[PDB]
Parts: sequence; structure tokens; C-alpha cells
Amino acid sequence: SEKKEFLGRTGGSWFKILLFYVIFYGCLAGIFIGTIQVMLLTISEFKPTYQDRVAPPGLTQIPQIQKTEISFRPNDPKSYEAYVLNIVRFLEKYKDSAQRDDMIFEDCGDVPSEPKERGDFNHERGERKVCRFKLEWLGNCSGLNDETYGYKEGKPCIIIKLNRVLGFKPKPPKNESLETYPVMKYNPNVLPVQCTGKRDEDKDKVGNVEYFGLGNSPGFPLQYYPYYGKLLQPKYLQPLLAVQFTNLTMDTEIRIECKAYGENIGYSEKDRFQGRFDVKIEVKS
Amino acid sequence: TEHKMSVEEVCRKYNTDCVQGLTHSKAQEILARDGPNALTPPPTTPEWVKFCRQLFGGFSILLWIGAILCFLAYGIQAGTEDDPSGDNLYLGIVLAAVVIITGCFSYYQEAKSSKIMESFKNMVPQQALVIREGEKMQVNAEEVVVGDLVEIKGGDRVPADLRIISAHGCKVDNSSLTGESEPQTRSPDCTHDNPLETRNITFFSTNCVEGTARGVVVATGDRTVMGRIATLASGLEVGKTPIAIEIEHFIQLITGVAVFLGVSFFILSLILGYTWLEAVIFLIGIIVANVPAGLLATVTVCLTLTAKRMARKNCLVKNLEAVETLGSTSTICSDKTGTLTQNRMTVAHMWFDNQIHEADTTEDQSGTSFDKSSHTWVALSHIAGLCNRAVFKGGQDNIPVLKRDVAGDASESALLKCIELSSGSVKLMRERNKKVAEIPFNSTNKYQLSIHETEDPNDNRYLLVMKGAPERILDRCSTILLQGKEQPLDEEMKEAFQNAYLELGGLGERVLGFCHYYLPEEQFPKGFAFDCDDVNFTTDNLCFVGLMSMIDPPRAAVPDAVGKCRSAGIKVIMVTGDHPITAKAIAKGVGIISEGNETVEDIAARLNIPVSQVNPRDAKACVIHGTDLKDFTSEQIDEILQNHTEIVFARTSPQQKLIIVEGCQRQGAIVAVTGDGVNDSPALKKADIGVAMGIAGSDVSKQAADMILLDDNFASIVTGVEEGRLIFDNLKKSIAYTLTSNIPAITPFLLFIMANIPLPLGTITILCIALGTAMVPAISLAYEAAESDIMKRQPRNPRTDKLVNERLISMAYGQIGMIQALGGFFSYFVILAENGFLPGNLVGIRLNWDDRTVNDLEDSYGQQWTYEQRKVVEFTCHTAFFVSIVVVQWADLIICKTRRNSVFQQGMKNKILIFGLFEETALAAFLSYCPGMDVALRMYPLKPSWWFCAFPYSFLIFVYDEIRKLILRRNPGGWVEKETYY
Amino acid sequence: DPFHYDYQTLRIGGLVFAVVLFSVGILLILS
Repeated sequence: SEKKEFLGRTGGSWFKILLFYVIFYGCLAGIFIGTIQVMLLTISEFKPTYQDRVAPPGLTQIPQIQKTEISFRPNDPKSYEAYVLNIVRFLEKYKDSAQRDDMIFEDCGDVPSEPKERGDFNHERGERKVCRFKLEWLGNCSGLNDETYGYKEGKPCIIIKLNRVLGFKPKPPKNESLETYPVMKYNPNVLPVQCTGKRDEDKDKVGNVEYFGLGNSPGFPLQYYPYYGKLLQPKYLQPLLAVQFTNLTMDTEIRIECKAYGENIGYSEKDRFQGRFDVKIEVKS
Repeated sequence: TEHKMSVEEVCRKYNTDCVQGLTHSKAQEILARDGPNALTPPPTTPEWVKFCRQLFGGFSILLWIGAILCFLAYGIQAGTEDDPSGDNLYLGIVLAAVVIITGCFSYYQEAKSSKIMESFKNMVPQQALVIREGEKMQVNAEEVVVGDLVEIKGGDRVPADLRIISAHGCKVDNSSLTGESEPQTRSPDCTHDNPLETRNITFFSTNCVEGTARGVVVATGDRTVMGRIATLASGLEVGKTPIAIEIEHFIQLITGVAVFLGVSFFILSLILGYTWLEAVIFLIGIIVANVPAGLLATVTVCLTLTAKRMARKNCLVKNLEAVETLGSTSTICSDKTGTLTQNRMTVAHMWFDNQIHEADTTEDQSGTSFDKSSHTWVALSHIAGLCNRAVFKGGQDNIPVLKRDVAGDASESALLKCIELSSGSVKLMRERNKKVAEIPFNSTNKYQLSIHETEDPNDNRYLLVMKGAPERILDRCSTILLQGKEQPLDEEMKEAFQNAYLELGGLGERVLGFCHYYLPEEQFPKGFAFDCDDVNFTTDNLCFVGLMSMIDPPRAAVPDAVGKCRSAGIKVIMVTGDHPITAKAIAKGVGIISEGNETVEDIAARLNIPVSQVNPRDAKACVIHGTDLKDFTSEQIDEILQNHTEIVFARTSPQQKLIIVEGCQRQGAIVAVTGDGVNDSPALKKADIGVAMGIAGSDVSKQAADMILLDDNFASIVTGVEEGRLIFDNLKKSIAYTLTSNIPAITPFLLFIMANIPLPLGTITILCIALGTAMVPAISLAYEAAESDIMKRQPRNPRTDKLVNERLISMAYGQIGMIQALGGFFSYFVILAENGFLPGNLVGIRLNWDDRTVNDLEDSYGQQWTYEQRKVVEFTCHTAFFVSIVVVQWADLIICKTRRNSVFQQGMKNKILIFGLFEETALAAFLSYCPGMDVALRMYPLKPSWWFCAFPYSFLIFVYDEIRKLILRRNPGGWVEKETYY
Repeated sequence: DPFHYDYQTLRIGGLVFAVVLFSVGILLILS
């Protein structure tokens, strides 16, 4: 056994080894920190050096759901309490009291306008003015909208967003009689959005999809884009789109998927949340 | 033994009739009573179990334990919250597949090595001439039973152990039990109290040479002398070889670094606040990444290459681990007949004209050995040709003269070989001069006469050529033949002759002198009747011409090999079963005992005192008779082995060989024996490595050894010792290079768990770096040469300098591995910050990074990522870490090319090492760029600017080791050498 | 620029690199 008080723990005196190791590790930490810092000196702080791994942005939905299935009982408030609580917690930033003029935010055109930019990416200009987006646009529920009032008028209103990407200005398609056939849609300033899932196979027209946003067209207004950076555009308010299903059958399991069309927006097979967006809705009575 | 019993007693003891023999009725029933007359079959070979005992070996235990633990972790993960990640199952399957794949390769390289000995052992004579009911029968030897009298002619092997009762000049060549090349006569009398050295019995499987002897069997089958001495399975097979002991130390004391490092971080997870089930998953993961799955498949290949190289030198190796055991070899043991000497007797010296003309075994008479122009030499050659009664076997003109079997007496065989080497075809000389009369050869007369004519056709002067030791012919010889002039009895020429003789019988040699007296034609005319029984010649009044020496010489390559072995720190000990004088003379000639070293007998003779009077420690070299070993205790053997120095054992029975081998092993030394006969089999079984001759080796000692010399050149053993030292050094270097790539495989998971950052290195990438790029370099590190002091290096002490020590582990885990991990992490940070995640924002992000639902993970800049995109970035960071590890391993291998000499000083002369580097880089590039594999092996291409991220770390490690080696060289024995030089 | 970076082309360069290094190593060991 390792004795003591007679000759030492395996001889030693345990200073040369300890001092050598500590000085070696100090030198190694020093060179590591120096390498990291000189690396940091070669990259910018306003724009990434690489953006290709960020494909056309994914259309993630705002209601966070664990098993990607919205299951709830309308009669019992506790069944869907978490969903509405999460929605109001997220949307408390979008409230009209948070949005104000005088270089906090800016006034923006009610109609979908051109994607106006603010200038270059250099630091000669401070925080560029950002648009505003109140909750007045969301509604059409024969009353106030709040966020997720909680009635059984179909289902709790789920609302979808586009992942903000630095220096990215989406381009809506520009042609006549494309593969998309909506009731009312004009090419500029809006990206058309459709919510159809497993059509003619299993869905068999379970419910009616109603979109309400800015400009009455099913899409994100273009005047908000493009992003400029958290360091350059703090508290940036991205455009939002809200959907509601009214005549949705109960006690039925259906799969509905919403996707956004665009010339520069891409779709992938492995990535099930890029561009398109899949979600499950289950309601029981 | 029942050799002291009379002939009458033996006849009644076995019911044998001393003349009639054994009747058919008795022999038929007693055959099945005592079993057949054959050796007991060797122990059963577990054909199917031997393979299963090779993949459960000393090193494969670690992987099997590692494989089981991996499956346990994955089974645990499935039971708890659903974890689709099978990374702990992919590793588990491939971990076991390494053992099975390398198990088959090890067996194939071993079963083939045992597929040659099957052809080596094939001999089924099984014949005898036994007398049953008074009739001789050429019956097969398989049925020979105790209780019948058997008859042996000349040129056939004995059927079993015999009690010789009537022999007529029968000489038997044992060369296997007593270790005697000289055929001793057989007579019904008693010679010694030891039946081994007696004269009235014959031993099993000892082919006779000449004479017919009648004997009664005493022991047959497994109970004979060969039956028991050659049936010792001893204890464990060579116990544990030195290399296998190092592996057992490398496992049971360097798996603790896995247990301690795993346990010391298991409680850290508990301190942080992780769950009970997750904590053990971390412990299993960190304790199994510490075992390298590239070291069992490298060590096995590294040893295979050396054996293949030694197979080119006709050094057949049985055990795959038998290459190393010849390396250390603290002490060595040998023999005499078969191993050191050629078991055949040749000419050595010819003394005449007051000169010694030492015959040269070399094929050119090197060093003016003899005067080949003198007329005395020609007359000596003529007398040798005439007096020879042997005949060279026909149809052998295409074979070397010394390696051809001949028929006749062994002394006549040496004479015939010498005559053939010197002049040419002896048959022409024999046929040129017709024979006239002959004289018998027997021990009763001890002098052989022969009558032959003259070479010149005219003046056919009748001469009676004679052969015999001059110590009995001097009183029967009057004049002397000296180059034409005759020297009669005088106090000068005869005293010079005696002086020349004196240092000929002192060499353990039976001098056979040459005599020939020319019978005058005045008294003995042309037609003189010649009768062998009647007296018609002059016994006295003879003359002398020259002397011959019949001592069997040692092998051509044995003295230089023994000298190099002694200079290499290996103590050489000679053990044999011959008379002490001949064994000591042969040892002195070989070089086993240093020149000028006087033994206790010589010291005693110096001042004419008993050997007890002189202090035993005065004489360093001593020779001990075998009859004292039975009266020697273990302490006496230890004290003579330690206090004294190189020594020679004489008249040692095989049990005494086992005793001395065990005693030498007891003192913490590694003993290699180089026996060749059948009496050395137990010693070869017990010795740490047994080297046995193949051409002249026996049938049971050859199969009970570890290395077999097909060429029978002793210098192959010194080649083997140098190769063993070299392969030990290369294995140490390769193990260090394989081990240093462990920290960059443990640190990623440690930082991923403790610091909560995205995983830097996956599991499949660890398998790739362990089995695809760290293998070919590891093998190629064993093809390199060593520093020029490999021959004079003292043998490694098997208790101080191990294969893996604390210095090597420290070097692999504290500095080199840390530098590699630092470079990999720098590359990982570089590639995860060029995409948006600044280094400061990575801390505390793993919980959200690995979540499937979170598809809006905001990075440092502000933009959000989905799950798939950030997973793609993580996987390309994995590939970056792999490439960085390869780039650092460039320098890791370059600095591991040598231990003391710098890279520039030693030089990069290895042609396979550069190919290893280039193949490493080629596999790294191809496996990270081949399209359509990122979905299977999970590797994505990286930008060209990212290949260079690991260059500064490789340069730093190369410079650091260059400085370290310079410090080691400049200050020998310093602190750095003490604490770093593994 | 969010567009793809030289893909379908960088694979060609990497494969060429790997093939060149493998061929050079084979040439060196053979000769």
C-alpha cells in the first residue's frame, strides 16, 4: 500500500511533476486562447462569413407542441391550458404597448409594400428603424382576438412564422396560372401560403382553412424584410400569419400540412420542417 | 532397473527361455495383457476448442468486456426514455467484429504453422527379428512384448529395451539418451551402477552400427526409458511467455486508468444534477471509449510480420508470441551432440615432423593448416586409403562429401571423408592396389592390421599397414618413418613425438596412429601364405608415419554465434551427457568458457593439492559431474549458478536437465534451451523458449518446442535475439502511437456533458479514426530499424522495464493527447463559428440543440435554425474534427518514429511510413468527399480553407518533441530522461 | 450569399485530391 510519513508516496515529493504539468497546461491554454482570438479577428460581426448551410428558411409553427400533435378537450380548460399559456407568453412581445414611435419602432404601410431596405451593413449607422405589427390584424373571430381566447369555435388559433435569416429577401413567384390556384392572390409583396394535407386520400375535406393576416392575402408582407442583425436591429418584429379551422370534425385524426410557395424557397425530403410544415390536430368530445 | 540380475534370473523372471525364447501361446495372450509396443499417443488435440481459446486471449478480454458493456448501455437507453440513437449499438457490433476477424487471422497464421510438422514426422519401420519357439521371424515391431529374446544385426534399429546376453563386437550409436556420437561397444558384462551408462543393455530406438547382439526384452511400450522420459507433458505449456506477461500487465494495471478516470467523472455528473440512469450511461460511455479497437489488430499483425521475416531465414515459429521470448533470454542453455557438434566425427589434426597440422573443416585449408606438397602427406593419404575397409555409397556423386551417409566404422567413415575431400575419388585409389590379406577389428586386440601392395607398379614391396593408438604400439614399434629418413630409438625425436602426442589425447580425442612395416622380400617372398589365425607376421619391429585425430568438430557457425551471444549480455551454459573431459574440451573450443579461465581442477593441479583445499570461489568456471547433481540440493544449485559464471554440466540425465532449467528459471531469469536430441525434450518443454534442430532433431523433442531451425545454423539464434530486441522496441513505439489517440476520443464527450455544448465528435467517427487511419501507420511503425546499440544492449530486466509503464501512459494522456484534443476543438470552434454560433454562445446550449421539437434555435448573430440544418452543421464539425485529428496524427507519427535520436539525425529512410501517411490522408479525403455517403456514414464535405486549421498544432507538437529529444540526448540520466523516456 | 457554395464541384476537387495522394503513395511504395 501507498505508505506515508516514512519515505513518501511512491518517492516523489510531487513538485517537479506538478509544476511541469501546471506550466505546460498554462502554456497550452494560452496558445488556445490566442488561436481562438486571432480566429475571431478574421470574421465580421454584422454578417456571417458563411450562410449556405441555412437553406431557404423553415416554416416552423409558433405553438410549441411536444409530439407535434395538437390534442385537447374543449370542455376542460386544463386540457389546452399549456397551449394558450405558451401562445400568450410568446405574443406578449407583439402587444401594442410594446410598439411605439420615436426611434423605438417605425410606422409602416398598411398595404403590402416593397421590401424596403435600410442601407449597407457597415456600422456608420446605428440601430435601423424596424417595422411594427400589432394584433389588430389577427381576428375574424366575431370579437377580440387576444391570443388564444380558448373557446371551441373550431380549434385554438395556431399561427405560423418564417425563420428570420440575415440579409434574406424572399421572392414571390411571378407568372400566370402557376401550380397554385387560390381565390385571390397577386404576385408582388405576398408569398402565397396553402394549408392542404393528405387531400383526396384520407382527409376527404375534414375542415375549412381560413387565413387572416396583413393585406387579406395568405402570406407574409414583404415590407418587413430583410433582417439586418440582432446587433443592428434589436427587437425586430417578424411578420406573422394566423390560420383557423371552423368546421373541423371531432374525434377524428387528420394530418394537415401548410407550406409557403416561392421562387427562392426550397423543399427537402429529409428536412420535414423546411419550407413546408407538417402538424397533427386531434380534438375529442 | 533389472540389469544387475543374471541371465538366468531374467529368463525365469519373464518366463523366457534363454535359447528357445517365448512360445507363441504365451506371446499371443500377453500381448493384450501389456498393451501394444508403441509410444502412447500424444494428448488429444481440441480441434474446435483451440480456435475458441485464441479469441479469448490476454488482450481480447478487454474488447469482449468492452463489447458487452456497449450492448448494456444501448439496452438501458431503449428501456428508459426513447433514444433512437444507436451509436452505442453500432460501436458494440463492430467492437465484437474486431475480435472475430482478428481471431480467424491469428488462427490461420497458427494452424498453417502447425501444418508443416505433420509432414516432418513420418517414419513407420516397425520391424524386428525375434526368436519364437527357436525360429527367427521378420515380424513387425508393433507386437513385440516383454519376455522374448530378440536378435539385432548391423544397420537396423532395436525393437525395445533389451538385456544383452551375447554380443560379438556390437556397437550402438545412442546419440539421444546418453548424447554420444561415438558408438560404444556392447558386452554382457557390467560397467557402472547406473543402467544408463552400463554396457549390457540396449536402449529404445537406438539404431545399431556394427556387430550382432542377442538380447532379451525387459521393458516395452510406454514403460521403457524413452517411454517415460519422452512422455512428460510437464506442467503448463511454457507458462506465460515474456511477451504474454507484458500484456497481462498492460491490461490489469492500465484498465485502472479507465476505471479511475471513469469513476472520478461519474460523481461529477451526480454533483451537477444528472439523473441516476443517465449518470451510469455516461460512466459506461467514458469507460469503453478508453479501450482502443486498433491495438489487438495491430499487435497481432506486428508480431506476424516478424515471424514472416524470420520464416525467410528458415526459422519456423510455432507460437505467434514466440518471437519475443527469444529477445530477452537472460540465460541460454545448449548441448553437444546434435546442437553444437555435427554428431559426425571428422579429422581434426595430423601430427608429424615435430609439427601439428590441424585439419580444417573449412573447404580451402585456411591458415596454412597443413603442407599438402610434402611426400609424407602423400604417403599418409595412401596408407589411409589402403587401410580403409569402408565403401562409399554409390549414386551420391552429386552430394557434398561431408553430408553423405556411408557404410562402415565411424572412424573409417571420417577417414574416407577426409581422403575424398583431400585427393578425390577414393575408389580409384582403392581399386588401383589390390588387397591381399586382412585382420579383424575388435576390442580384444585394440590394434588393426592390414596387408596391401604398393602404388608403384614395380618393386611391389610387401607392407603390413597398421592402425592403433601409439600408447600401446610404441613397445611394438622400433623405427620411425620421417620423409624418407628413418629415426630410430632416441631421446630427442621420440621425446618430440611424445610431446606432440601429449596435446592430442588431452583434447578429448581417441588418437588413431598410422603404422606400416615393409616386410622384406628376402625372407617373405611373393608367394607367402597369409593366415589370420596363424602367426606369420612380425608383431614388433614396426615403424611410424603419422597420427590422426577423430574428434567430432563443432558446427561452422557456432563459435561466432556463441561469441556474439556472450557479448550481448546472455550467459551461456552448456548441459550435456558426455564424459566431462570431452564436453569441457568442446566447450573450450566453441568459446563457451573464456580463454585462459582455469577451472578448479586446473588450479588444484597448479600447486598439486586436492580440489577441497582450494577455496571454491577462486575459480570462476567449473564443471560438475552429473553423479553429484542427484546429491545436490536446490540451495547448492542456486549458489553454484549465482556465485560462479559460465559453466558446463556433464553426464546429466534428462531429469537433471529439467532440474537445472527449473533452478535457472527460479532466479528470475528467462531460459532458452537449444537441445537437439530426445533427452532434451523435458528441458525444451519447461524452458521459456525451446529451439530444436530440424534436420537432425529427434521425433518427440522437435514437436515439444516453440521455434524450430530448418537450416540448423546456430547463427540464426543470434539473428533471432537481435530481432526480438528490435520487435520489442517497435511494439513499444507502436503501442505509444496507438494510445496517444485516446484523449481526443474521450475529451469530446466530456466537454459535451460537463460544459453542455453540442457534441464535438460522434461515435462512428471514433471507430473510423481507430480502425481506418490509425491502423496502417501503427503496422508500418513496426517495419522500422532501431538505434545502432541494439547488439550490445544489456538484456531487459523483466521486473523493471515493462512494455507499458507510467511514463508511456503519461506521455500519451497528458501532453500529446492533450495537444491533439486542443487542435480538434480549435477546428470544431472554427467551423461552428464560421456558420453563426460564436464560441461564447455555445455554453449551455446542448439541451436545446439536441431537441427535436425546437426548430427556431437562435444563434449568436440572430438568425434561427431548424433541427436538420444545425444537425448538418454538427456533422460537418464531426468531419472537421476527424480531419484535424488526421492532420495532427501526421506529426504524431513523425515524432513517434524514434525514441532518442531526432528525426533529422536518424533520417526518414522508411519507404512504408510515407506510404502510410499518404494513404491516411487519402482515406481521410475520400471518406469525407465521396458523394452519397453522408446519409449512411454521416460525413459532409468541408471548405478547402478548413483543412489547414490543425497545422499550427502539428507544428507545435513536432517542435516540442524535437526539443524533448534534444534534451534527452544532451543530458543523459537527467530528470527529463528519468520521468519521460518510456 | 445564401446560395450554394460550389457544391457538385467541391466533391470533384476532393476526389481528385484523394486519388492523387493514393496514386502518389502507391508509386512511392512500388518504386
